[PDB]
Amino acid sequence: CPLMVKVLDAVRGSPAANVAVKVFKKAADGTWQDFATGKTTEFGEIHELTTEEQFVEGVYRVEFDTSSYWKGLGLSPFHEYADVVFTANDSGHRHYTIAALLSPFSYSTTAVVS
Amino acid sequence: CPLMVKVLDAVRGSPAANVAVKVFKKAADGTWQDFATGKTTEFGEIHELTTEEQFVEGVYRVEFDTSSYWKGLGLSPFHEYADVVFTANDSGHRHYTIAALLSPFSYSTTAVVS
Repeated sequence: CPLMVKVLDAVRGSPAANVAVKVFKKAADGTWQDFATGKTTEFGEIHELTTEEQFVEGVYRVEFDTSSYWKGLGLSPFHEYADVVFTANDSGHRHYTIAALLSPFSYSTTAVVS
Repeated sequence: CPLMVKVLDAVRGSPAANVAVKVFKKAADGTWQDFATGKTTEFGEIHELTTEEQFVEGVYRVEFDTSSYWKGLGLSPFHEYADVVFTANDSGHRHYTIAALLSPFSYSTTAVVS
């Protein structure tokens, strides 16, 4: 797919499964329209988030909603999560991989553009 | 102050100066109301963002943002900006320090609560 995610759990040392990922597109109204959405598989990946034809030039926001991801461990009482906002295909057509690393208090998102 | 920022430049290896920081508070309407704002100093810090009395129990969203911050090294542009959304004081009162580490394609944000 043009837009892929790869989430890692730093506390368990393994891909993060079931972490909800939400994507948005900034409409010309300066407003964030809902775009895609899924939940990581046992490999911290989401398959078929969007299509090459659906993912067009635009500002996107990838939110790693982890509010309760560490609920069973009794770890993050401050309910942390993060966003990444990049400009997708302001020069041809490409592929993006938003690689994230999760910890109760720290978030790490790297975009591998290719 | 109750809410402090500490921005580091991973490509230059020094505190990040002049990176815009925008804070938001989630109103009961589920909407983000502008809260505070500034630009990091030569120490990657913002002084007197908000006051102990102004920073109340609520959901905040800190957004770091840059403007051709890497222009000078001759690297590649990639409009990327990140957000952190934590829930403040859901018991008592505290001091938060949102430490961020910038790179052209990667963002690390760590919240030190104390």
